[PDB]
Amino acid sequence: SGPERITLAMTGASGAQYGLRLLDCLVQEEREVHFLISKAAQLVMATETDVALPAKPQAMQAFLTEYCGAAAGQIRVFGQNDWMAPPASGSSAPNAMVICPCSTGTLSAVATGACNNLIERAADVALKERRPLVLVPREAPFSSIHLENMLKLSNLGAVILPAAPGFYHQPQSVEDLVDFVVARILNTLGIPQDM
Amino acid sequence: SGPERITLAMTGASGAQYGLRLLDCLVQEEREVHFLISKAAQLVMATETDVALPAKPQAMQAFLTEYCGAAAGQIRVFGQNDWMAPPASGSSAPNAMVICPCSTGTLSAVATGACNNLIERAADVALKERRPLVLVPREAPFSSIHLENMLKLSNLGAVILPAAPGFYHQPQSVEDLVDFVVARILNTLGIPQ
Amino acid sequence: MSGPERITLAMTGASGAQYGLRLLDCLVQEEREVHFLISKAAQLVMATETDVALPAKPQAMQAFLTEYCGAAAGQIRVFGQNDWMAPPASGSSAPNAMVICPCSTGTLSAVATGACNNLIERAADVALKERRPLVLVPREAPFSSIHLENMLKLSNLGAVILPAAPGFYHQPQSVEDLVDFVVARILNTLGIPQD
Amino acid sequence: SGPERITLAMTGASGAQYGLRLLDCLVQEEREVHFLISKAAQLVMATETDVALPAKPQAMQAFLTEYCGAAAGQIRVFGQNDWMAPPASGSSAPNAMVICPCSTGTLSAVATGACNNLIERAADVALKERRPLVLVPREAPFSSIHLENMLKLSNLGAVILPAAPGFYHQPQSVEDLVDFVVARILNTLGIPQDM
Amino acid sequence: SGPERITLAMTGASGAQYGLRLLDCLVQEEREVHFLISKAAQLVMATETDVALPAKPQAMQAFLTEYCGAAAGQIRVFGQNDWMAPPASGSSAPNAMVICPCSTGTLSAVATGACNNLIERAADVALKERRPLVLVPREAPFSSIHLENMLKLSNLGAVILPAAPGFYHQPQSVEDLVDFVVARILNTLGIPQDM
Amino acid sequence: MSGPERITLAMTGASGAQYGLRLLDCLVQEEREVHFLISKAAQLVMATETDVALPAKPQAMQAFLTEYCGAAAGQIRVFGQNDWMAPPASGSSAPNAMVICPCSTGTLSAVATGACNNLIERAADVALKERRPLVLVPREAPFSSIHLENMLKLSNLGAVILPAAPGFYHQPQSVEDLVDFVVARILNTLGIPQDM
Amino acid sequence: SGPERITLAMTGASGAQYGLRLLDCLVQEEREVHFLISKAAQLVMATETDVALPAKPQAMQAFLTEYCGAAAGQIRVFGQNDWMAPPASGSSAPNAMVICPCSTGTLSAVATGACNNLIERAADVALKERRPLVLVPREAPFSSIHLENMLKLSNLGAVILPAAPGFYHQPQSVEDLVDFVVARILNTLGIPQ
Amino acid sequence: SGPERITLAMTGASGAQYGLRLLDCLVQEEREVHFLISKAAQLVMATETDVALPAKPQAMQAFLTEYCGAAAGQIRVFGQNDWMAPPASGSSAPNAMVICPCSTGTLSAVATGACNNLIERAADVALKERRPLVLVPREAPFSSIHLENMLKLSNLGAVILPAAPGFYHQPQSVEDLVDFVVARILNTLGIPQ
Ligand SMILES: CC(C)=CCC/C(C)=C/CN1c2cc(C)c(C)cc2N(C[C@H](O)[C@H](O)[C@H](O)COP(=O)(O)O)c2[nH]c(=O)[nH]c(=O)c21
Ligand SMILES: CC(C)=CCC/C(C)=C/CN1c2cc(C)c(C)cc2N(C[C@H](O)[C@H](O)[C@H](O)COP(=O)(O)O)c2[nH]c(=O)[nH]c(=O)c21
Ligand SMILES: CC(C)=CCC/C(C)=C\CN1c2cc(C)c(C)cc2N(C[C@H](O)[C@H](O)[C@H](O)COP(=O)(O)O)c2[nH]c(=O)[nH]c(=O)c21
Ligand SMILES: Cc1cc2nc3c(=O)[nH]c(=O)nc-3n(C[C@H](O)[C@H](O)[C@H](O)COP(=O)(O)O)c2cc1C
Ligand SMILES: Cc1cc2nc3c(=O)[nH]c(=O)nc-3n(C[C@H](O)[C@H](O)[C@H](O)COP(=O)(O)O)c2cc1C
Ligand SMILES: Cc1cc2nc3c(=O)[nH]c(=O)nc-3n(C[C@H](O)[C@H](O)[C@H](O)COP(=O)(O)O)c2cc1C
Ligand SMILES: Cc1cc2nc3c(=O)[nH]c(=O)nc-3n(C[C@H](O)[C@H](O)[C@H](O)COP(=O)(O)O)c2cc1C
Ligand SMILES: Cc1cc2nc3c(=O)[nH]c(=O)nc-3n(C[C@H](O)[C@H](O)[C@H](O)COP(=O)(O)O)c2cc1C
Ligand SMILES: CC(C)=CCC/C(C)=C/COP(=O)(O)O
Ligand SMILES: CC(C)=CCC/C(C)=C/COP(=O)(O)O
Ligand SMILES: CC(C)=CCC/C(C)=C/COP(=O)(O)O
Ligand SMILES: CC(C)=CCC/C(C)=C\COP(=O)(O)O
Ligand SMILES: CC(C)=CCC/C(C)=C\COP(=O)(O)O
Ligand code: NA
Ligand code: NA
Ligand code: NA
Ligand code: NA
Repeated sequence: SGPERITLAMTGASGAQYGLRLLDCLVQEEREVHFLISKAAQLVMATETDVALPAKPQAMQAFLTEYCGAAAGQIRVFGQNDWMAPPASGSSAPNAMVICPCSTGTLSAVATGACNNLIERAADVALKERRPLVLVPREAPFSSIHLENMLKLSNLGAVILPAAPGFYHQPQSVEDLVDFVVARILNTLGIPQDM
Repeated sequence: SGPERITLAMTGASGAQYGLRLLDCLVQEEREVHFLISKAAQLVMATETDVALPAKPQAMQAFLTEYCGAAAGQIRVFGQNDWMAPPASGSSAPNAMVICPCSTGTLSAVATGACNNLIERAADVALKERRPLVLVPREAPFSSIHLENMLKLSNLGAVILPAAPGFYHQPQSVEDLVDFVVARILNTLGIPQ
Repeated sequence: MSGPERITLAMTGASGAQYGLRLLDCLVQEEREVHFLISKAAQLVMATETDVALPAKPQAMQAFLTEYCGAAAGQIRVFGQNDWMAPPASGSSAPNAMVICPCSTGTLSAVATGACNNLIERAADVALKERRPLVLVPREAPFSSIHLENMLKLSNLGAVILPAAPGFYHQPQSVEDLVDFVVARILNTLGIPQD
Repeated sequence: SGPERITLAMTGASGAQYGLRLLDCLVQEEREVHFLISKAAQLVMATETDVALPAKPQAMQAFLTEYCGAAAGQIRVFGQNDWMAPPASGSSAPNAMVICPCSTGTLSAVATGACNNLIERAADVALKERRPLVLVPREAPFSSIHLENMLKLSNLGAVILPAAPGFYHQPQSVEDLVDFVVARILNTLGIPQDM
Repeated sequence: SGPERITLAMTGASGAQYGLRLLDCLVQEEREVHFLISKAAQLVMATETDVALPAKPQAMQAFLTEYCGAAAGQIRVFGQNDWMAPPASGSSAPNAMVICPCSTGTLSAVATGACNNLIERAADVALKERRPLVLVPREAPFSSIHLENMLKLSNLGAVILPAAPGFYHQPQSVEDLVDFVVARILNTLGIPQDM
Repeated sequence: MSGPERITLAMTGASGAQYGLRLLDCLVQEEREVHFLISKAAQLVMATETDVALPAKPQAMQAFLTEYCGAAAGQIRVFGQNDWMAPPASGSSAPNAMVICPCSTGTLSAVATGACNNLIERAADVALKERRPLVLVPREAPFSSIHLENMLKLSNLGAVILPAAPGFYHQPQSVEDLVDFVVARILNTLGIPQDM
Repeated sequence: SGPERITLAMTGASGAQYGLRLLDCLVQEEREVHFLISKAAQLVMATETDVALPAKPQAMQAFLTEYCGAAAGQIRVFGQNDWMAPPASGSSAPNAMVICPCSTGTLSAVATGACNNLIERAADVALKERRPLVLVPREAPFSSIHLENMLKLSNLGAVILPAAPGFYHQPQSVEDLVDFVVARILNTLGIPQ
Repeated sequence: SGPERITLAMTGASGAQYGLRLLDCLVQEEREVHFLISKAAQLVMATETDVALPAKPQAMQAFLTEYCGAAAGQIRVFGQNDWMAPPASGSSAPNAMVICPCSTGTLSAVATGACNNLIERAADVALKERRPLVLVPREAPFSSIHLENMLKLSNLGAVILPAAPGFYHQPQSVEDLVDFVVARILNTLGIPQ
């Protein structure tokens, strides 16, 4: 149930634990994850978390495999200019893509179709193939430029799922609020939530 | 610095801690608060927090005054159909209004101008007087209907400030994330801390 | 089983209560769980157009409809118009499909604007944000531009505008044949067999 | 009271009983009817009804006069390419036009101004002369293409009256539902109703 | 996997080899094909290929069955005015439709909802049923009218797949470029590309 | 002689490098001055799809392309992606026409929004503000609504959207026949003869 | 009177003298300036003026401090990828921003919200905080793409102040025409002369 | 090369030197110029320049002929209500038109089609005949009203060439900046320098 392969992209918005928690749940659900991360997102993760993420893909692939307890080849990391990567072509891309968190800059590039890196190209491919594309922005306030880009992508089928956790399950910690959004993302993708 | 009188409206979106914390900070900054709350918001607050507000405005005004340690007359509560309340007319309304949290239904009514209660009429008055109007929605995902209503109000001058706390100050508790959004609301209003 | 397991069926104050009752009956015989909602105006419509004595409060209404359709225990669930704890009010718990049959012009407007003033309008707002099937069955003549604009906007967002306009190419002999035509299209739109 | 000359066009939408019943009431109300019918509507009438309609206008005029009990010359039938017919020119056209039923193709042609036959040209003339134009579509569901065509024409003054009969007069027959829509059409035209 | 019944329409754009190759692949995948072809497309196939396609539907069905080695009844050909054909109604139409190649005229008619023939009506039905509709245009340059009609249909859920083959598999023949587009069509429909 | 004397030919990272190489060859045989631009992604596409070993640096690239097409001295001029002093970057010095072939969806987006992040996008922006012919040759399937919206906006402003969609009504026998079809349409759009 | 801290960004449009003259006037008005400059704007300044700025921010800060005679810490230069710089976040950014001159590319990125460097991110922050954002484009002719981006930013509150000096004070030198535009920028910001 | 006859209209925007310099270069390029000037532009020229322009057309034609050294009949001046003038009809109008400088009012009238004087009617004729129409506005800041009028006209084929001179040719005088804009107008029209 749900997509077997998911492209997980992390961009330079605040909330790196949303993406790390989502990656861990996708691994526990035994899904193949094509992991992409921007240069700004690597700076965010080093600023907000105690996760020492390696810079190059191969070292990053081995780190995240140990960090999540993933099986061999379950996590695949690709550089930001690796156009030969599966997510860059329609016939080879995973059946679903999540950008979590999604910076306002990546939200702008996906809305305009800039395709300046692998993350933006993979989102452009998901839209032209009409595959699930979930964007998780973190920004306050939302400008009209942010809202216009979100509305345009939402009108085209993309799911605008902001990092706005709810409080109606009486959260006790920061991780409870992170798990709220992550479960919302798995719910949108059609993947069970074994928290 | 900042508005002396603020209309604080709470509607039936999740995140009643945001509005309670914002009310407390406005009281600590010695601002006069015209407090409004919807029926659905009262149930949200009783569901998510330990605060069950008295229903009638006078008993609700005494509760919030004790809850926040406010001075006499600093917090003024008005019913949802009290059109004689200050926030309902342009000449008497407080010069700033915040809907925190702002449900998708209240976001709908403000965008269309429904004015079916005092909260929606007060937001309509704030727009026609071109006074600060801060909306704090809590919803995931945002549908195109939600985004269209936010974009229209954003284009008209309202500040769309979603309940999306940041993590770049390394929060350690739920209260740190609530304080993140409340601090952004006060900065939007021009109020210290 | 093919199609939605659980369906939110909302009846609003448009004429054509026979459409909603016949649809509820067919959904029960196809062994679907139905979360039944009804407005105050629709209760007055059913008392005016039909001889069905529908109880006013939910618990008595649930027992009446269970006996009316011959449903199993718990197959039909009735919720009040302000029951925000009902499953259809939240995305995580809502049924995976919703039908508003019949759909008044007032409910059509509220769903198009997102008013969320009752459980019916909030459930439709949830179905749109979760991108789940939302079928609207309006009954009105003529269609003003306000009606058509609200229908077009919801049609552009993925909702299915299925007006109560039965066809005659199966040579109907009774009013029930025309009622069954519209109900058959609703079940076909949802992906549910029709006998 | 009301227009004394009516252009009645039938196009290939289901519900030929609506058009035949409307023609019958217009004859009973002593109105002159300029009757037009498309090739697809002739196939619909033969499929849905037991009415054996002749193919070309002169025989069709004598049949409809006998079928409706009309006076001599009360009904005038014109071919689909008779550009010399009154409804094709502004000075000579009847000052009211009804397309009942109105197919999605005719609804599209009127909205775009195709003027490919006498029916579409007559509707184009009615719009440029600011004369009443009533369109009775029969389709379910309404696509966004259908709704935008209806919205554009309704914004221009045309009346979009879908074949959506009401049930608040407690109908007991198919003919009761047909008379509901016909009565609304006459009500829109300002013509009295008399069952 | 994928739809079992396909409506394959060929219109008067250049690239008849695309449609013939797609028909052959759909047959090899054991899919039932409802084949439609316009008069202009018949002239295109006679001009670009040496396939002698019979004009009448019954002889065309026997030819295409022998041309692709299809089973009995696997290919069903319907005339351009056969409104009784399955693709003309929502209840009976195949669950997916492809127009390959798609003329600028057919692209125009589908965008406006002209429904002047079976091909245009079947596409209009696919849109109101929200079933897959893949359009394969062949035109250069694309005018603003072409792009506006493509954008409107793409915004409604139709897949605009232009006959623009890629070269990144290093093609050696014209057939390699034809297979590139056909493979993209099958992948869009969710059908394997074993062949 | 008819048509523009100087043409800016830009190749971006869309599939179909044979289209641009064939167009450059035809413009050279028609004795046109070509200001050749190429993106880093297009250099990867050419190395992947063709057996053409294109040098990376501009001056070594200009010598290779001059010998590849048999051009005269100075007929082909190659400029780096950040060479803002290049003629195509300014309205007074830019060539009379510009062709982006092939045109990636990213370059199509940057021209539609006016990003001007490299010389190719800046040259296209200059061609639009001077109202000079701008031909875009996209290669993508399917076309998303984002692609179509960017194409419609540029087409509405005067740019020629010429997709890499070759026709079959001349009964082609090879891949190059289909490549020559698209190139001939580009030359017809520019007003240049096609005695290829 | 006027903002005490201003973000001054220079992008690769012609007219580097406008930004240098504006930076000088802001320094003489005792304002704190968060100076940002693009790679292309450095090439423009070296082409049109006698000023070739040191590339790194620290050496550029000392050069501009000596060039304008600024006090210690009055001018602060930040790199194009310094996301920790004050202008990149709403709570810490200066309350006014000027992009002078403003390239057609930066005008494009601010209109779409590209946020690809610190300059474009700072302008995006200024718009979401509803703070003064002044864009000074230099281009001729204006294409419809340029005008569409300017109209969108103008409709959102940004001030489109093109480098189009007037002649009604009868200028006698290039410096008089530069001072015309700089005077209008300061008047737009509420800063005297 | 380029149009043989050009309609040159001067309206009440600042920058009369642009129009006078453009008229001079069109004469040196042996072009026939149909010169039009608004009453507001006559006041701008008297304010910004030392050029004593006569008020009525025939004396204005003789002055401009001697000011530019034009041949006999090369410059033809027409009044603001001379509807029989060549530029007022499509069959008789010159092949190209330039409004330099272009006031915001004339920009508005051309965008709406007011045709209240010969200048506005001539621009309306140029658009309906699809002939080159160059507008040179001088205004700062550009309001959204100005930008919307410019965008509509540019979408219709008109060239919006603002009086924004560049500095990349290192100008040494006001005349160098004037010559920059004039050179771009001539290059837009297809006329050499
Ligand atoms: C003292 C501290 C820690 C201060 C932090 C101040 C800010 C800006 C906080 C919020 N925050 C943020 C935090 C941090 C640590 C960094 C490095 C960057 C951001 N940015 C800016 C983007 O990265 C920038 O726009 C890239 O250009 C995107 O590139 P890409 O799309 O990833 O390729 C951002 N963006 C967005 O949208 N929402 C956001 O909350 C933030
Ligand atoms: C086995 C059976 C009974 C099959 C019938 C299946 C269908 C499609 C039923 C509904 N139905 C219908 C019925 C019949 C009998 C025919 C011949 C045609 C239609 N069509 C198609 C149009 O005629 C077509 O689109 C012409 O091209 C319009 O031409 P024109 O405007 O009249 O000139 C239609 N259209 C529309 O809108 N609503 C509608 O309910 C129907
Ligand atoms: C413990 C459980 C199971 C709780 C259910 C949680 C649900 C259903 C959603 C979260 N949540 C929410 C929580 C609770 C407790 C209640 C009572 C209501 C809401 N609603 C619905 C609105 O109140 C409704 O739409 C009123 O009609 C608005 O009226 P008003 O504008 O205030 O006057 C809501 N709305 C919105 O936007 N974002 C939101 O997160 C929520
Ligand atoms: C007997 C009866 C028949 C009605 N018929 C219609 C109808 O056909 N269509 C419609 O839109 N409204 C109809 N209405 C009016 C609606 O009920 C009314 O607008 C109401 O406000 C709808 O509220 P709801 O959307 O909560 O049901 C009818 C009302 C009654 C009592
Ligand atoms: C040999 C031939 C090739 C054609 N090529 C194209 C083409 O590539 N694209 C296109 O849009 N039309 C092309 N046309 C024109 C269309 O056939 C024409 O517009 C026709 O009206 C389409 O009708 P249809 O949509 O019913 O097929 C071609 C026609 C012929 C005879
Ligand atoms: C071998 C290869 C083939 C590609 N095919 C296409 C294509 O057909 N269309 C497209 O838009 N992009 C294609 N891409 C992706 C683009 O190169 C990518 O979007 C890049 O960002 C474009 O940058 P540019 O516009 O500067 O060339 C391809 C890339 C590679 C390496
Ligand atoms: C000397 C020089 C002068 C330039 N003049 C202009 C100009 O007047 N207007 C403009 O929009 N771009 C001009 N450009 C081009 C821009 O620098 C180029 O588009 C660049 O990508 C802008 O990058 P930025 O927005 O990061 O500064 C000029 C470039 C150079 C090197
Ligand atoms: C000395 C002077 C300078 C002016 N400067 C400008 C200017 O720079 N831009 C502008 O749009 N209008 C300017 N105006 C105002 C216009 O002249 C005024 O709007 C007038 O109505 C324009 O009329 P016209 O379009 O018929 O010339 C100026 C006026 C005067 C007298
Ligand atoms: C004590 C009284 C009479 C109060 C008046 C109440 C209202 C809503 C006045 C309208 O105010 P406005 O004109 O819309 O701003
Ligand atoms: C011999 C005659 C009377 C021919 C008239 C036929 C038509 C359709 C004229 C156009 O009429 P209009 O000007 O568009 O209203
Ligand atoms: C020293 C040199 C060659 C400077 C030219 C640099 C540029 C790109 C000028 C822009 O020109 P434009 O006015 O925008 O058309
Ligand atoms: C041999 C390889 C790795 C080719 C990669 C192809 C790419 C990057 C895009 C084409 O894919 P699409 O046609 O746009 O879906
Ligand atoms: C007697 C004469 C020559 C009068 C001049 C004609 C005018 C002023 C406009 C007609 O011109 P147009 O038809 O609109 O292009
Ligand atoms: Na790019
Ligand atoms: Na409400
Ligand atoms: Na038709
Ligand atoms: Na840029």
